[PDB]
Amino acid sequence: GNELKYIEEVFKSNYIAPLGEFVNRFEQSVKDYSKSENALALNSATAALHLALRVAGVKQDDIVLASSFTFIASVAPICYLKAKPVFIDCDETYNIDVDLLKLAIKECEKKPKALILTHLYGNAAKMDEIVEICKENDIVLIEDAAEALGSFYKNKALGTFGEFGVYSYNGNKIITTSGGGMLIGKNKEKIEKARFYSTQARENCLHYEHLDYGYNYRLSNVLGAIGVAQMEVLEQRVLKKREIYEWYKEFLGEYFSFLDELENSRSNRWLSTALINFDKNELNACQKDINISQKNITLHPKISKLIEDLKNKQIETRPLWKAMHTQEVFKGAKAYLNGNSELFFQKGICLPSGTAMSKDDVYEISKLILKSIK
Amino acid sequence: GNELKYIEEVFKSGEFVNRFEQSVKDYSKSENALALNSATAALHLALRVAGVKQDDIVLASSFTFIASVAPICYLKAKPVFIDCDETYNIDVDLLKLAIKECEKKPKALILTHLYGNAAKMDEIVEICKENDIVLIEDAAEALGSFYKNKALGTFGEFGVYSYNGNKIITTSGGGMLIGKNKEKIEKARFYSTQARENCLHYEHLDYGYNYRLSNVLGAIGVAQMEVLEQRVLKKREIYEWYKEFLGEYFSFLDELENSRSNRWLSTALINFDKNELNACQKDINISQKNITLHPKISKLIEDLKNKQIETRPLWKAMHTQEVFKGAKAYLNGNSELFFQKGICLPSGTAMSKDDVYEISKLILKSIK
Ligand SMILES: Cc1nc(N)c(COP(=O)(O)O)c(C=O)c1O
Repeated sequence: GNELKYIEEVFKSNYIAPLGEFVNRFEQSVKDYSKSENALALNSATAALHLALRVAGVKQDDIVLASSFTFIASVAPICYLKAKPVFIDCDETYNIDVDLLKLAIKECEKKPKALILTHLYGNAAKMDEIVEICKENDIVLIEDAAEALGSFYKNKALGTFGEFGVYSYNGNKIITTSGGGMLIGKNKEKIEKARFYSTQARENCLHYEHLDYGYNYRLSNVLGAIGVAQMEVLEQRVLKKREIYEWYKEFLGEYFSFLDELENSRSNRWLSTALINFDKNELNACQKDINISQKNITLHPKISKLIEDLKNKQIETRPLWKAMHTQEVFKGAKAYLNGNSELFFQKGICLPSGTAMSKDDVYEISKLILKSIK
Repeated sequence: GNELKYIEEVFKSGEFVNRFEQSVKDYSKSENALALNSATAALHLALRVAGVKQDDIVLASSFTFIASVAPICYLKAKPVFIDCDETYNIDVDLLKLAIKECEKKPKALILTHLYGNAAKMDEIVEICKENDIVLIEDAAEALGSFYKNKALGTFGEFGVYSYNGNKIITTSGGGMLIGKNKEKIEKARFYSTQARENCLHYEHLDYGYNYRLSNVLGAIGVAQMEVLEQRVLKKREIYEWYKEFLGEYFSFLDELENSRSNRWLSTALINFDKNELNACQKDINISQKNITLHPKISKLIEDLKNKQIETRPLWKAMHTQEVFKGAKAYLNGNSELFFQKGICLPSGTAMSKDDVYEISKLILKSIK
């Protein structure tokens, strides 16, 4: 792409050009794509979530609801603010289950301030229901769309349903800046407050004056330049990820289940995932609340053997995310379970999904998988 | 000069993050280096790994940038601020007094080396050692500075360097956490990548951060380290030129004997005499405080701005900042006096002696 070209322009024009010109352009390109009105380029999606929580008014001991089936980077900002996470198990989309969300809210001893909703592997959550539940309960909806840039629900970009949304451009996301994040949101004033926090909470004057404290979270111009170049190819990459998924479905569909995107949504299929020896009747095996304690989850025998066999042929595959309600870090925290995120870990595999792959590459990988599983 | 070359290599395909850490170890002689997305992040990890918890006391330089002390706030610890001496850094007598009067043992000291100048290290290191205080050096502006031929940042249990200055948006970015203890630095490294246990799936005993430096900025860091020493020598030449041209009207306080300040920014004081130092000894409960610049300084800044030349006041001390209202500060008047009479001069390494001559002529004209 134009990554090297833009980086060179940053170095050449640094002396003369508007401050942060490529950061500004990156924010513009994300506004153009997502149709959000406000965009703030930051050094990570974790930083964007942290600022979203702080500007939303989350304080020590407030309650924040969150997805259990996620990467801990989505929920660590709850801990930064010394707020208390409440975790919710997932549905057939991999995302927060609607019934469990309702249950969790109703059983909260204190009214939750916010929900961080992950769109996992780029799949859309059930937005109509979840947006309505948050609205009715006065809960700030923060979308963790870190892996979901290029995903849509009913023709609207994931990330634009909440008061805040976050995208990531870390090294392995559909598109990358070698590290970066974007905070988007509905409220200009809130996003501008985040922008103020992102550069050490400086008052508008000649010397350094501070009424509050902030962070060093602002994206650099060099990474902003990569971000511009990456946004130029985002749509082509989303189409190619989806092609790759459809090819895996074609080759592996006899043995693996490929759960559908919600009707009238468009998952970016950032990583192709599949479930071995799975039937939908295994879903929702329970409905319960726990206080978290650490547990291991045994991978289905065919999945651990597959990862091992492929690793020996220099092909990287990975288990799915290990649910937060099984992690020692969150010992003592409340979680609402239905069995689904543990089941998906047991039977799931994350497949090579790089957009440079041809149909033959996906076929060669798939044949090795089929040979492994027998 | 190698920035683009190295970025191109990155794109052809964390080699450069590893190389950046190695180049800092090669330069500083520290045994341990961890590249992170900012110096603030580095200070945050140093405090957490030092064992600082909510309501612990952390001692810190008053005359500094808030980026150096904001991590005390992140951990909900309590800062105690200390005024400076003739080096611009923490005064040794105030430091001892602050420690003596602390209601409970302070866990750590964040010591800034302001504008590159070395603090009085023999004394400060001994004071922290005698009192069981973890010394964290904020050497964000002091990469290339030395004290008795030992690199600033390598005296503390932890030291921190920064890469690109303080504009609200920079071309590149990055910080480096160095330190004496391999296990402590590796624990910071663990925290810097979301506190993952060593296994195939994601397992977490604790929570961490996304603070690891990107490979693209690591490439730039390696290129910057390759030219660091040449830049330091140029900075020191520029400082000497300003001193030559302006030394009749401005005081250019000496670096400590047998130290080397990187002179990363040239600074000077107008209408200043040493007998003005240590004028106003007290401690306070912090309140916001406005400090009027000396009229020759405020006028200098505007005059040069109008000739399209950028200069700035010195750092405005933390003990004068609303954010730290209520916190304790030990004072002797120096950092407020330096703010009043001080100016930060253009210090770009591309300037020639004639450029510094010309800027100085404009300076002298403005002040008479
Ligand atoms: C004295 C001093 N200390 C610190 N910690 C910093 C912060 O660096 P960074 O801007 O990479 O967070 C700066 C700004 O680079 C500084 O001048």
